[PDB]
Amino acid sequence: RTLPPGVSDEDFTSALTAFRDVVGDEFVRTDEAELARFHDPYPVGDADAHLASAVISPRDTEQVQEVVRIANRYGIPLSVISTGRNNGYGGSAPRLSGAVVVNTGERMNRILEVDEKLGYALLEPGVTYFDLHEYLEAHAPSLMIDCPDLGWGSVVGNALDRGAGYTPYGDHFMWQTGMEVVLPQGDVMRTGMGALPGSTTWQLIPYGFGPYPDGMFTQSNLGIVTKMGIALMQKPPASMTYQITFENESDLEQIVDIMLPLRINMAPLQNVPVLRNIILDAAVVSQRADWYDGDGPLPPEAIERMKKELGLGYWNFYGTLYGPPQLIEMNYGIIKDAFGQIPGSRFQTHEERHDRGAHVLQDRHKINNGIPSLSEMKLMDWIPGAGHVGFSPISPPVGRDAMKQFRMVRSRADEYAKDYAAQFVVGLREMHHIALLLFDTQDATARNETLALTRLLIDEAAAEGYGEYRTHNALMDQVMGTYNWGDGALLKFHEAIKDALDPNGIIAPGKSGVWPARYRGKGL
Amino acid sequence: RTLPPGVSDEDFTSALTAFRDVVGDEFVRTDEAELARFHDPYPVGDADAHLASAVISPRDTEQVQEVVRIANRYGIPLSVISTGRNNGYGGSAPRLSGAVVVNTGERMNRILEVDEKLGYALLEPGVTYFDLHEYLEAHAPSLMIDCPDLGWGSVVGNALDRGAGYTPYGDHFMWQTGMEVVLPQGDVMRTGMGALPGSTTWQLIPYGFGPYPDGMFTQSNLGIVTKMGIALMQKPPASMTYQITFENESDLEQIVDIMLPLRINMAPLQNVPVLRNIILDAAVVSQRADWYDGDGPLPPEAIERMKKELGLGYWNFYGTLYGPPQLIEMNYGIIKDAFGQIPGSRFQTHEERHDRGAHVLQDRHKINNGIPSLSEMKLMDWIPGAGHVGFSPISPPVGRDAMKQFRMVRSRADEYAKDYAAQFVVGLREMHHIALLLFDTQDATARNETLALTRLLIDEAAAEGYGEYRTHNALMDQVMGTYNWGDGALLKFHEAIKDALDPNGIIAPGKSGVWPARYRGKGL
Ligand SMILES: Cc1cc2nc3c(=O)[nH]c(=O)nc-3n(C[C@H](O)[C@H](O)[C@H](O)COP(=O)(O)OP(=O)(O)OC[C@H]3O[C@@H](n4cnc5c(N)ncnc54)[C@H](O)[C@@H]3O)c2cc1C
Ligand SMILES: Cc1cc2nc3c(=O)[nH]c(=O)nc-3n(C[C@H](O)[C@H](O)[C@H](O)COP(=O)(O)OP(=O)(O)OC[C@H]3O[C@@H](n4cnc5c(N)ncnc54)[C@H](O)[C@@H]3O)c2cc1C
Ligand SMILES: COc1cc(C=O)ccc1O
Ligand SMILES: COc1cc(C=O)ccc1O
Repeated sequence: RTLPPGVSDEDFTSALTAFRDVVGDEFVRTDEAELARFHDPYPVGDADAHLASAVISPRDTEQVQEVVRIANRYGIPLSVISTGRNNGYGGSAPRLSGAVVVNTGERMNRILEVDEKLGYALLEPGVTYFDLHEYLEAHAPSLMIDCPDLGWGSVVGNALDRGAGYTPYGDHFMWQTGMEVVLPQGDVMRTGMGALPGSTTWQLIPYGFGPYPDGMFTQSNLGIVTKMGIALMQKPPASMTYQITFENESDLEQIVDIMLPLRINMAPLQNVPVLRNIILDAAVVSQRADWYDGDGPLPPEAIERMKKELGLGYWNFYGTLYGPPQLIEMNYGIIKDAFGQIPGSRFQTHEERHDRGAHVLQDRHKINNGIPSLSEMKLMDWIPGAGHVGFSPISPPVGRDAMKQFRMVRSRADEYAKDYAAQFVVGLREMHHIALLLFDTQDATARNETLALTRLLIDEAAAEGYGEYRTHNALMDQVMGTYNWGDGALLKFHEAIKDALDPNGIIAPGKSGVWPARYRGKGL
Repeated sequence: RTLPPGVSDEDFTSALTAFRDVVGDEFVRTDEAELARFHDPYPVGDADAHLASAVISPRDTEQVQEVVRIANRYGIPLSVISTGRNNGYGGSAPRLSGAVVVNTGERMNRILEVDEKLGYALLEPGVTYFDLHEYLEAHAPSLMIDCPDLGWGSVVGNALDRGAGYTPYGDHFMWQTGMEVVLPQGDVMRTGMGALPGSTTWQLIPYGFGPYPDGMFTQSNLGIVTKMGIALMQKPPASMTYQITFENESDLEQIVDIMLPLRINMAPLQNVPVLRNIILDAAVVSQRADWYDGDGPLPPEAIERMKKELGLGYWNFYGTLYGPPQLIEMNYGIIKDAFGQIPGSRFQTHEERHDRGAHVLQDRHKINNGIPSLSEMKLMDWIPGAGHVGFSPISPPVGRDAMKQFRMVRSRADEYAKDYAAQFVVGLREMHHIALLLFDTQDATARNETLALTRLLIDEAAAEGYGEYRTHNALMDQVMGTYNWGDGALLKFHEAIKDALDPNGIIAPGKSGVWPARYRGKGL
């Protein structure tokens, strides 16, 4: 029977009773079959790391406060999910193995308010991108969401891990406006203009008066968020999505150097541009076995067969244009002129291309217009038992940096028997190298190889000045360990704040490598 | 001889010696004549409130750390300035009367780095908007700053109070990217991607890994900032600034309701739109005595005389358009069509109007193109000894709310013998009512009346759900007191963090109403 670390069988029995006394017997789950549902689907080390001792589903803010107070009484560590679909980063699994999962999304799943004219929503954690899309289409159709690739995630949960989408509102944390948060001893606070009783402005300016705190609750164990506002973009009058195929792996350098000047002013590259390699485009519409059934990495002739059969390049650029048709034509003209300088570049619109090779184009056209999709889950059929772990370091949006990272990561992936499926994404002034490290989750050796590969990728990236933005439970200590300027000054600051707010060391211990005192330096 | 609160003459002597040993004799100032220079120029209520006991000018980060350690040893409270031009909010005056001022800007005044292609600067606190503008014009001329009305302020200091300008980069804190900060016991830390030694990305993404903390150092006493990055916008190929005059004070409702839909998508209102009343337009180019020399409020016929003589409306709208001249013409066309629905509206371009009444138009044309100015200081010649206090609550960008505020504020201003000079500003989805309450700083009665008026304005605004964004030393306790959702949960959070980071209660005690334990509840 899984016990939280540092809690006696007796204290755990007492805590479960107290939790049931608040949320109801139905909403305290301890059966192995119910706990198995919160397993990381894509485990990277031992599959048995990151287990839940229980899952608690509080009805509302008041119940969150009371479960937090009970946790403080009995020293119960509590991890937190909204929808818990953080796949690539641990799913719903706690960093601290044996923690009790607070499932905020199961019961706190209401769209509390949508203002169509001022363009915002006030939301609870259980609202999925599908849920909010459905609500806006029925009740506020001039607005659109900004969604990640998969719509089953939480508008709140994704933003609290600083996740991202691909519309002009792609930076989810940027558009987060106002929070209600239960602090680690059970006090509730509203941020920003929400701290002013009766304010009408909670969702229209992020800051409020005095220190601005909301960011301290993102990639954070300082609070359980119960309500979160987000700004919503107005649907433009029209949109068009285009694909640019580039023949040569060496085109990456010139693509990035043309991309930056066209994105940095948010026009003509109006949405978040993505540059996907042949493998993460081919893997949506085909299986690895379709191209190659030998052992070792995919040979060049397998890559060439994918390009030819599917009509794709080694690098595949996807962008969306918004506005009246005259603006779209004009901006597309500038884009075609700029990227057309690259020999072998080919341009297709979402209304021009409708074949197997256009599947990603049509999906990006949904995503880039705030229409949520689960099409990208087909990537997980590339190989049997496929799982991914996220690797997404930040670099300057400079072709030379792109080429260095492309070569560094692919050569290590080849060495560790993992296919090189990756994209380069430029937000505004920053570049992300998002590598989908696909592995057989059912194979202990493949899980070990993926963990070893990722630790090596993080260290080599950090040595080049490229820090990881978001990581898996298994990598959080290592990634925080790379941000050790001033003899670990950033982590010492985080620890000082964690220990002051959370003296009993209750909320999601080890999230982002930040351990409260009672669990720190204990090797977990 | 001014002593800090809670420090013996002996401990103060010891501290000043240790400070001289670090920064140099010349950079520890205690002469009454040098201290008088750090007096609030626009004191509200008692002029003698908010005195400095000394001013310390550290050469660099290392000296800031050592002066902070000395302060911790001797319990010396230390306030902070960059350029100390926070006029309307206390100037360089400490919230805690008798604090020692850390003058970061005097010697830490270097532009450390400007990247033209990636559009950012890394700066020290002493860099003024004039300094940065001059540097860009000489060494990176494709970039422009975003400046407030007066260029003598600090790019860093203004951002740390969440100040604002009027280009698309008007939200200074939003474009702040990376900080170096000395924490209250003397530890130094870098935020974001700067926490990774050798990172190449400090100024190109704000967040980093783990809880995002930079907002906690704005309107804050949690540390002394020694370096700050800021993103810099590319100069567009062309710009035009326009003035719309509106005849009727009652036009405000329709102006705000037309403004919001044209701004919320950042086009066609591409810059920060400002709507200035006759008095803050007239006060730049004339004196109150020019229009009226009787006692009591300005009569309506005095307002009408200002309008006609200067060719101004009751409400004067200023906006800027950017892009190729065809985009400017097109956007200006949409703006003229929309606001032209208001009878009596008149449109003038920065190339069409060059008379006394076009002074503000030509100044906005500079400011809205990141050309810093001191023209708005002419406002302080309105009446003899003029000073102002800032009142700037946030509201929904809705005409009804604007009208309510206009009337509430003007009515009270009349009662308290102060002219209503104000503007309405829409950032994106929020509105600011920025009232410049002008008063005779040399007149004890006028200072007392201004403080009484502002306390009343804050309470009445708060009762309507309109919170203050930024305030004077004298008002910080009251303003924080209005953000008291959940029995003051926000301030209790800020106090918990202050006491953890600052156990000896050293940095800018009482900033934003946040007092460390040793000074809290002592009425100062
Ligand atoms: C093929 C594939 C594609 C992906 N594409 C993208 C993509 O385009 N963009 C993207 O951003 N991600 C992407 N992901 C990663 C991940 O799937 C999504 O980010 C997903 O939306 C996150 O899970 P969630 O929304 O259910 O959040 P959750 O799992 O509910 O929460 C995420 C984290 O936030 C914190 N948390 C959640 N709720 C609270 C709360 N109430 N209070 C305090 N803390 C809380 C916890 O740390 C938690 O682990 C992708 C993954 C895969 C496998
Ligand atoms: C007529 C008039 C017009 C104005 N127009 C505008 C305007 O358009 N926009 C606007 O924003 N303001 C405006 N102001 C207010 C004010 O003049 C400006 O904001 C000014 O730029 C602020 O002073 P500063 O830049 O010198 O900053 P400082 O006074 O140096 O710093 C401001 C505050 O930041 C903190 N701080 C400073 N340095 C540090 C540091 N190194 N570490 C930690 N904390 C620090 C302190 O709390 C300090 O009080 C106006 C004022 C007047 C009188
Ligand atoms: C697992 O992390 C991510 C995955 C993707 C798509 O593969 C995009 C952004 C991410 O953060
Ligand atoms: C006095 O403070 C301010 C003044 C102005 C312009 O008068 C704009 C924003 C401010 O915060």
